[PDB]
Amino acid sequence: GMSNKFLGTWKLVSSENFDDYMKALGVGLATRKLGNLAKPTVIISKKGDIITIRTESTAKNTEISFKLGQEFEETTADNRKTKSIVTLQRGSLNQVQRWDGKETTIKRKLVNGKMVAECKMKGVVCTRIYEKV
Ligand SMILES: CCCCCCCCCCCCCCCC(=O)O
Ligand SMILES: [Cl-]
Repeated sequence: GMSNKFLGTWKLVSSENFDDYMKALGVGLATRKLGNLAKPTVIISKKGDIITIRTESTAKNTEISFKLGQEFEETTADNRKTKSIVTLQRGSLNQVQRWDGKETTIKRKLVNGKMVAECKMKGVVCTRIYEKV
């Protein structure tokens, strides 16, 4: 299952192309501003076979818990109600969210000790880099 090196508290240090990604998701302007300003903390933890990803920012927190490979209901930070599945592919922790026949992926991998998240909607790609605190 998931590498223990994912477990811990992660802080955003770099974001690329997040605004166009949020536009692809249908996010409104007020919320995009929040998203472009935020420098969230992402906390990855595991208990039994359940992984939890908790995101904290000044303006919004989110939290998901899941078993690898098992679909679950999710309410995203921009208030989409999705059905989501997290898988593991060659060390990459990959989240797919589906709603209304739409799909977006968030792939989280470790690179030189940093967590790199690739976000993709309709071919629009962003890259968000985190340092482990
Ligand atoms: C805490 C996020 C900031 C708040 C902005 C809310 C509107 C956009 C959120 C939708 C997708 C977020 C994907 C995050 C990927 C990551 O963990 O880097
Ligand atoms: Cl913040």
